[PDB]
Amino acid sequence: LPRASTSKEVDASLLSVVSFPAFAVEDSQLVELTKQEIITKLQGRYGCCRFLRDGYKTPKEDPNRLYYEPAELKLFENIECEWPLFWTYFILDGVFSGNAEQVQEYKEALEAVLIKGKNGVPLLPELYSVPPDRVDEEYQNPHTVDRVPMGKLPHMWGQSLYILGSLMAEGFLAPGEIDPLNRRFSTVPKPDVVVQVSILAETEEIKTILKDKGIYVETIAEVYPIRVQPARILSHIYSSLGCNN
Amino acid sequence: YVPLKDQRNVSMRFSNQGPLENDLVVHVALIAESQRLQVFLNTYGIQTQTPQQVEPIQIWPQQELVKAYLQLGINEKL
Repeated sequence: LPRASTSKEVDASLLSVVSFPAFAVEDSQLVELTKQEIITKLQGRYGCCRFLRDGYKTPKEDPNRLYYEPAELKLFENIECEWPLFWTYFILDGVFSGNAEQVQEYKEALEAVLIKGKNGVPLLPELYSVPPDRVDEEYQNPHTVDRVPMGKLPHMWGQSLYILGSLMAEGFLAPGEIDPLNRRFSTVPKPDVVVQVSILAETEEIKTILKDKGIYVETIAEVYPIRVQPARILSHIYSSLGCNN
Repeated sequence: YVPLKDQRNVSMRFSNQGPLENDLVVHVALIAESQRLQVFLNTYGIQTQTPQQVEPIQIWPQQELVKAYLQLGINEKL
């Protein structure tokens, strides 16, 4: 849970797993820990980065060339551009369960980074690139130099997520309608479960031996309506589900 | 007036299954009353749902409908 993989210390893509889509997590302390780690490590000025040491859309790396040479000493340090998608995930995550002040704070933060286009409608840029000239200053003063938009910005994913979050926050829709399967109650503890065990005798001698010591069981016979076989037969039977010629 | 062959899907007079047929299937909705009773029933395999888990839907007694019907048909001039 704490680490996305064995090579990346932390990834902002873990938010989606531990937010609105596909709630699959337990031990909410882990949720709080990973949220705090992401906030402390990846937060920036106009967004957050996917992971440390990524060179996408950089004034270096010779973009017309792939298969990064093993020369990542400092050429991709503290210059990860930005990604407001993790910002637009936070408002939905807060507004889902019980948070309100975080929702207002994140909405206020996000409204400042917006760009107004044709017909005056919200538009979400993909990323903000560092200027090619002011690179040395960022190495000594990280998260201080202003950035400019770069790349495509008809981002349907982020725009759709922001629209859905705004519509949900407006109160027109309830959280119980988006998920009819009730997947928002995965943090409720389960007390315990009682286990039932049945004991059988292989033949009459075994039954006699167990009844000698005071253990009462029934043999394989006498339960004719019920049959017992090993599990490999069950696996072979299950090997026929969903077959088409 | 309806002929014998036509009386198959008429409202308030005959059923869809036909005049000489009665095989209606009736739906029932099962709802619990308390969480403790719900979990006690679930322990034995009986599935029931608490009234707090049907938030979009509402369950009201029979007096509210009577009051609402009483509200209808009031005229002040006469």
